[PDB]
Amino acid sequence: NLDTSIVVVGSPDDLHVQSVTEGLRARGHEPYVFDTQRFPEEMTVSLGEQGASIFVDGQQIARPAAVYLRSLYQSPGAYGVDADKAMQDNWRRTLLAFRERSTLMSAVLLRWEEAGTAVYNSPRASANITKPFQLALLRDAGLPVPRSLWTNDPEAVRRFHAEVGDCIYKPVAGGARTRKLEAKDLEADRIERLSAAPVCFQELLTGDDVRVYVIDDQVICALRIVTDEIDFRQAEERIEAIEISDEVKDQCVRAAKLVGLRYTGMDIKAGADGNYRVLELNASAMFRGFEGRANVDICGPLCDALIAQTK
Amino acid sequence: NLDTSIVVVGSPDDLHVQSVTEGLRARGHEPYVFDTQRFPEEMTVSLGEQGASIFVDGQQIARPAAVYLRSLYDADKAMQDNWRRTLLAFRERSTLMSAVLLRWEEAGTAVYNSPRASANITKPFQLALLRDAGLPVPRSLWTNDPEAVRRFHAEVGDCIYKPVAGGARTRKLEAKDLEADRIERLSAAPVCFQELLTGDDVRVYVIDDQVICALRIVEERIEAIEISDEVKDQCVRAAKLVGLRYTGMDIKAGADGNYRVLELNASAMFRGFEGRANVDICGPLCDALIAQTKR
Amino acid sequence: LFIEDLGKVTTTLAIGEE
Ligand SMILES: Nc1ncnc2c1ncn2[C@@H]1O[C@H](COP(=O)(O)OP(=O)(O)O)[C@@H](O)[C@H]1O
Ligand SMILES: [Mg+2]
Ligand SMILES: [Mg+2]
Repeated sequence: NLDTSIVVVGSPDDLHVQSVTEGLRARGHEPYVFDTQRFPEEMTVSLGEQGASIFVDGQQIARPAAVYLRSLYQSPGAYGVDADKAMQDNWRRTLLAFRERSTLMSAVLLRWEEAGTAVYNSPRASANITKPFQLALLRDAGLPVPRSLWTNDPEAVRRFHAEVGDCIYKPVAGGARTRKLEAKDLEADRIERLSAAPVCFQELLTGDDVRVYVIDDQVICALRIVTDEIDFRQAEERIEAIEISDEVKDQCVRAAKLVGLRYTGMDIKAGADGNYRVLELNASAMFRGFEGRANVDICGPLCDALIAQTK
Repeated sequence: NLDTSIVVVGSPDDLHVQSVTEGLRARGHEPYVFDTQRFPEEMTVSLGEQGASIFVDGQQIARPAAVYLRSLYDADKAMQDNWRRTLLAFRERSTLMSAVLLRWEEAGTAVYNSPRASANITKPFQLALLRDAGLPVPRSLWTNDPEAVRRFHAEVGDCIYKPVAGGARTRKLEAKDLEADRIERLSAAPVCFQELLTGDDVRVYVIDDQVICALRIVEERIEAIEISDEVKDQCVRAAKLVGLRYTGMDIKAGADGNYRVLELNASAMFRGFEGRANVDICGPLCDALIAQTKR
Repeated sequence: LFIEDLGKVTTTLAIGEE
């Protein structure tokens, strides 16, 4: 007897899953929490040849009205996954198990989207999310992005640096903090380490990192993140809701539509000239710390957008 | 200086890349061989923010006319030491490569089997996509629920089990397998059950909305079997649903002489098929790759 | 790796919002 009009895909220990279950319970809708992490051992999934033939723990779930996709946990290296001991035992069968799970849950989510479920960030957007492709998709569509160079060739790095000036490097797909390109990094000894993996070099923008939240083609807020460095022993972070011009808004909405996102926390940043460049759009953006430090409500609009799909 | 009008993504050590290259070479079009197995340690690619700024080994390769995608992707020393890092490193490489491909596709390149198809290709969703669009598919059940498979058998009759994905011989579900002890093995080992079809395993190749051939795989001996225009229509439809440009499909016939689509493949092999039934697969493929250079 | 801190678990939430 469970209602599956709103499904929150994710583990119930994810603070953001909890936050949405609560934003939803307090508006009336109990949600169905779909934890893939317990698929083989503690969950039942059965799929029939018909896209409507979907049975989770015995109950049929043909078409939720809306899904909030926090994470499918496809990789053992994913955020909310403790797979360390299993990977230290056999990295091969664990990878196999995660791919085995992935194809089934992906099939569930794709069947749902086919049926008309409003998936708040459908996994199909993965293709447009690839950053070296995402930034070009935005650039050639008229949004400004940093002067970039994804590469494994040190000479390309040297010439891009001589073209641009101060530069940062950061991961191609993600997983580490961006850091200033220092002169030590251009010495042969370490710049030749690009043969192990490419990295992303970009023009060092000096302005303000602004996080813009977009839900269903509307900007919820725009939070300016400032690093307070008056005291070097307690460097803190001040986050402030700010007004952005309508031009900037419409550009963020366009970008969200280009990549294929419904709920997106995108990061932009201004150059020396005080004008924003798009840095990245996130497919399962977090919001809790921003809400807290900036005194805004992001979870509320998301829950309302989810509930508006049942109507 | 190279042509880069037609790009073959794959290793030179691969027989298919070889056939396709040799066949292309013969036809007059020398291709480029993006041997992405060399990517980090040997070759170099550089991407700029402008989709055209794609530089492989120093030579700009924006917008090829057509791409044949075969393959894109030793680690035990590294994963047993740091698996999180090694997985992340491989993700960095694959991200750069997948991008090159996606950039080409956005710019106009007819990629023969674009990676975007992977979404539509996930089988427990692929067969639902085929069915829900009116195509004949076998009754199927993906499950880890033993009660579900007991009723699926009871409803469809004798049936088979094929792996959830990948490679293992299709086997017949026998009554001995339905006992508590034997059936409970799927409590954590999901496989795909399907109504047992009795007709011939027939493989059909589709390129640009046209069937090329069909061979009854009956030492195994496979031979060409012409089929109705109806099933051909159904085949090209299925390939246009999944979003493939060159596909090698498996279809099987029921007892009533009607065919059911079993599976389309992201990049099907053809060397061990055109050398056992005497038809030409690589030829029409190269013809299509060249034909795009006029669009 | 050039960015030596990729696989450092210091999971690090640098990949959280992905
Ligand atoms: N070109 C750039 N110039 C200056 N700062 C940058 C640049 N790119 C990224 N950053 C800074 O690094 C942080 C992370 O960048 P981002 O592109 O969001 O990477 P990720 O999504 O992997 O964390 C951002 O908050 C931004 O402040
Ligand atoms: Mg970011
Ligand atoms: Mg990110």
